[PDB]
Amino acid sequence: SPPSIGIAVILVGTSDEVAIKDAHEKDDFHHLSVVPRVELVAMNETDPKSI
Amino acid sequence: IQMALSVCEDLISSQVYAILVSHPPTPNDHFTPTPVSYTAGFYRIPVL
Amino acid sequence: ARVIILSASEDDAATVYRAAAMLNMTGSGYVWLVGEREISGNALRYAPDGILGLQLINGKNESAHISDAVGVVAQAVHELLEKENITDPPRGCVGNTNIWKTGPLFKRVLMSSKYADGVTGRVEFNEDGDRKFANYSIMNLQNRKLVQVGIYNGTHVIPNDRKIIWPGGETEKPRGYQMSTRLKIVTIHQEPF
Repeated sequence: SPPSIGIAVILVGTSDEVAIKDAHEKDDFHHLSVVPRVELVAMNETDPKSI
Repeated sequence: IQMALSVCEDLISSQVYAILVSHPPTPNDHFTPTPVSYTAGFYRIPVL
Repeated sequence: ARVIILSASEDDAATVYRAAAMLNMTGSGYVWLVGEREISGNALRYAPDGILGLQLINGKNESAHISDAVGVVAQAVHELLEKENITDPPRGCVGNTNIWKTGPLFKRVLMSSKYADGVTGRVEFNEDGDRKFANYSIMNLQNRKLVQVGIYNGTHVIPNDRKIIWPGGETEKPRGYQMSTRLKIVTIHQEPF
């Protein structure tokens, strides 16, 4: 109920994306009840205005 | 954030050779060269 | 020792001035010294007498600085147009993130040039990108009002004429040091000594 899991992982190199999402949901941490709502993004040639 | 966005928009629309930055008339004399120092600095352009 | 060099925020400067004035410390022979921020604003109100301070000759004239800046960038641009193998400034902050090839090169010319005549004196840049050879207006708190006494040219100090007042009257200059004739010796047990 107290999630506090507003996390986000963003990559700008598009390196090992499949392995990143595969291990993203692989282990449970019930001792730290967080409801891990995560996100993802792709490379966009990170520029000041773009970033 | 708005100043950084407008700085990027200006350098996009002006391709400046050198940008001058002033002080704000709303005290807090530390946030003046916050946006232009690192926003219009990615291309290594002189700032005054 | 007597002299007390200070540098802090003006809001904190008022509090430390009040704390110093609480004790019988500011006066007699305890000559102070401060910068420029902690001498203006509210900090001047709680400051005591006998405060020697600092002040730039030209720090608020925006128009003169603008004119000098535009002149120096114009002269640098005119000096660097004769170069070769140059690129145009990048177009776009939205979909482009690179480094201008001619960016750093400009540095090697913009801080290595002379402005010659200027309304704010000569314009020269140290090897950091900062202004050097400034003129400071030495200042003294006389009768609860600021008054100029002495000025700086950048290299040597120039006392104007009017007499500065050290804290608590006593127009004679204090020595700035004393001697504590109450030293505490130490020993250790020994038979014959």
